[PDB]
Amino acid sequence: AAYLKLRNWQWWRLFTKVKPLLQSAEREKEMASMKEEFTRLKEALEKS
Amino acid sequence: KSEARRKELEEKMVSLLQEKNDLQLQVQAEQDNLADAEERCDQLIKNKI
Repeated sequence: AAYLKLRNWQWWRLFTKVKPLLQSAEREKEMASMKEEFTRLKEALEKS
Repeated sequence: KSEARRKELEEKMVSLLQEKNDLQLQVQAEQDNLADAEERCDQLIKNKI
C-alpha cells in the first residue's frame, strides 16, 4: 500500500563504507563475552 | 581446522584393512606357489639321484 513510497528510503546505506577502517566494533558485547570466549577456545583446541 | 584430519584417518585405515586381507591372501598363495615349486624341486633332486 506504500510501495509507491518504498524504494524511497530514509536510513539506507550511510553506516558502512568507512566501516572497514575502524576498530572498536561490536566489542562491548565482545569484552565480557570475549573473556569467556578466550578460555573456551583454548580448552576445545586442546582435546583435539 | 583440527576436526577434518581426524575423521578421515579413521576411514582410510578401513581401506588399508581391505588391502591387509588381500596381502595375506597373496602371502597364502605365494607360500602355496613356493611349496608347489619345492615339491617339484624335491622330486627333481631325488629323481636326479
